[PDB]
Amino acid sequence: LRVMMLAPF
Amino acid sequence: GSHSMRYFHTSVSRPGRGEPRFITVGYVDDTLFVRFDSDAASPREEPRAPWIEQEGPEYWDRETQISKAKAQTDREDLRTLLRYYNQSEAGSHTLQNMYGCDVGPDGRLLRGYHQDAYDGKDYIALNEDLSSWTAADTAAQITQRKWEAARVAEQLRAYLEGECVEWLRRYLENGKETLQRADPPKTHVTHHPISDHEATLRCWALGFYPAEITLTWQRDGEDQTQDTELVETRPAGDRTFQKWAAVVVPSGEEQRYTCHVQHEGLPKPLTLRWEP
Amino acid sequence: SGVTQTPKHLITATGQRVTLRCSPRSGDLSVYWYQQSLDQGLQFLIQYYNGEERAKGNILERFSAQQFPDLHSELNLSSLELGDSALYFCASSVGTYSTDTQYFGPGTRLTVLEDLKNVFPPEVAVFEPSEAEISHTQKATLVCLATGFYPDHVELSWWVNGKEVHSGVCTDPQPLKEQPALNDSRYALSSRLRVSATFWQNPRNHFRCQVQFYGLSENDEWTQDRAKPVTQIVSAEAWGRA
Amino acid sequence: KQEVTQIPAALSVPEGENLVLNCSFTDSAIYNLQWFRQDPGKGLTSLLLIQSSQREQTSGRLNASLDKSSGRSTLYIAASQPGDSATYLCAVNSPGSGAGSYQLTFGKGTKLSVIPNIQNPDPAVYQLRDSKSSDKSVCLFTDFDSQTNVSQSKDSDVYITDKCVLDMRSMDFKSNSAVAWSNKSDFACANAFNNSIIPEDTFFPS
Amino acid sequence: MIQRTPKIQVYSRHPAENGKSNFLNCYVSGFHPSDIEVDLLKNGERIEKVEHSDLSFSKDWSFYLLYYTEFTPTEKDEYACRVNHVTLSQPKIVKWDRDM
Repeated sequence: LRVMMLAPF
Repeated sequence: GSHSMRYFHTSVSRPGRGEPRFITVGYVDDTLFVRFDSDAASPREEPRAPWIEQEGPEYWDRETQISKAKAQTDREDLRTLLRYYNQSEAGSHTLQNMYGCDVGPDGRLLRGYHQDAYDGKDYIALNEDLSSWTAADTAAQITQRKWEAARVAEQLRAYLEGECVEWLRRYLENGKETLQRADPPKTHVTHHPISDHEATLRCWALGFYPAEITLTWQRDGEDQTQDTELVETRPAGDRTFQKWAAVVVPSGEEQRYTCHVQHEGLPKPLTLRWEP
Repeated sequence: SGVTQTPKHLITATGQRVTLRCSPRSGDLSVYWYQQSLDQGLQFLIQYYNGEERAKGNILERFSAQQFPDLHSELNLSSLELGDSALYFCASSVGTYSTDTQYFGPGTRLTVLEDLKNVFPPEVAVFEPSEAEISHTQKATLVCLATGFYPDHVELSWWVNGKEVHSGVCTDPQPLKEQPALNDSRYALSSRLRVSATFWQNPRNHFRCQVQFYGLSENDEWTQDRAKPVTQIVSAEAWGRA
Repeated sequence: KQEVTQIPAALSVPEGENLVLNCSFTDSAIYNLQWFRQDPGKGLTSLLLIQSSQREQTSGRLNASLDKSSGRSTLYIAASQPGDSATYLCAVNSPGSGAGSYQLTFGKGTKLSVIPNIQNPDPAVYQLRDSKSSDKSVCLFTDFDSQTNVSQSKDSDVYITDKCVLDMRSMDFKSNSAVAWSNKSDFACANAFNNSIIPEDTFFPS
Repeated sequence: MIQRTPKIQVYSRHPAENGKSNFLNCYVSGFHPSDIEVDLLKNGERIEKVEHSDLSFSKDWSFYLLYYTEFTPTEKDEYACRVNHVTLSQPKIVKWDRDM
């Protein structure tokens, strides 16, 4: 199961 | 026993040629079970092991959107890194990301992972305490302050502590017939003459899973590791692995040499000899 | 620093166009627009980040938005319909993180009407406490009544001796209709100010009920005899009684 | 396809008692779940943020839980104070149509009312005169317990607003009140509150 | 930019036997950047329908790929793997040794 995350640099 | 789940990501930019190439793969131990390629006609996460195909459609949609969203975030991150490092939009650059969890023999969390590399060098990595970051340079510290402000580590810690372990245990039970049933190596020893005075004793280990294995030559119960030509473990192409170790023995001394094979699928460490 | 939105209220006719302004918080590069109607609740419209449109919901093509260089945002609602009457909120976050919070402004309440002849300001009255209430209890309850106004964009505030007071104040949460079966019927709103009897029986205390009414703006023409029902303050007052 | 549902649409709890607010959503793939407070006149304020993989989050008297598998969330407020009166909104952040997109989806909310403890009530119906009129009067039902359900006008010529709490902070005196008025000549304050269940021990002055 | 030279291994999935269908593997690893040209050769000619695994990397971020096709080895047919990479002055050819 992949993680759900949007974390732009 | 000890097990792991990992997700690998690679984004490579091709300016002027179009969108960056994005490829992500998932691994339980040494078994690839999911993949997503941006150059694939099917723009979806594909199954790569049989035990993941029992997952319903809701699962395959979620993994596809996450992969697509990671492709878009990497696209933006590459442009962001050009700004942080003051690089031209003409060169091609690489963004890699790895995350996952190790579990011990009791199924509890051993270690949580999340790290990013830019052009092959470490960029930013979550520490073992899952509550702090290691940044490679000042450019990565820009990202770190933003991730600290946005509480990125709190979500990663929750995933690594919960969903990552719980779903790795789920995969291990569903694919127990392969993930927890080690494949013993089929082994043999070959003899290859070099001169009229010497020859090569090559010890083979084939079809074994997982990849961890120890091939060692011994002359009369003495380690010949110093003079063993040992090849890196390699995939056979059918989810198993291969390896071999060779020694140069004097002609007529072959029976003094023994190949010892250690592997979790072997109920007893093998001791092979040249058999003509 | 918080999210600011202008104007606070908007009452205009169908087919008109309005523009809603928003200033995000300092440091926030992304702006969000939401529509909170009675029929659908809070609904996502559009998201901009550093001038560029990032996300879009079920926004109509007659609804346009923009984020400017200063990060402030504008929402243009054209060809207005009755269904566009809603509370339009603006939000902003630091970036595009899935892990952090969006911060909201106070919103812009928009009212769209078929005809603007139903627009009237309120008529405000102040009612002095019953002397029976002053003997039974030693307390004095004033009652303010704002009547005959439409639409229901009103803010009632009590002012004692020139300062607004909130202790001992209760205002109804929603105006009630005078003709309940009519959707363009006038509204009425009541409010109570309870003080101590000794405080009311001191004639040097000034009590004022102030209703801020929001009506028609400059973007609406007025071709009628009745004074143009614009945004205005209508007040009633009373002093103490020995 | 993401839709958020909250039960109940409105709730009235006694002051001091713990409460629970429910929420459910249709799509288990979410980025985060939030509980908001919306106050009329003011805007929205995020009270709690639960990450995608968290189970609970705590802030003072607030405790929220997340169960993505069942798509449900619960906000627990301990020691309900009158200041907790607001509409509580349940929001989920989940992907949108585009890759990398996200959006808040909101439930219709739960209007929470924390009725204060009305000990020693003194129900009465007073009549008030207009400061600029002698023929204009209003009827005031005040100081009844919060159990009394007031009802709207018996005749369309009359207008009755429902109950409402005022807090005289200086002497810690909170009281219920409702006003009624009409243009009718025979508009007596006795017949004004004649459709509502008025307590019999109600002081009806001259 | 860090650049790393590929390590090349040419081998068969099963112990080769003349006339028996098999798979010719070319396992390249330890290289960076990811883009790489890998061809399988039969008597110096470019083999068509060569498949390759999905790109992955190691702890040190070095990539690895497996290229493979279905082949049938004979006594006479010489098989090889041709790899070209930015870190190479010219393509590197590794002949298949059935003993390795």
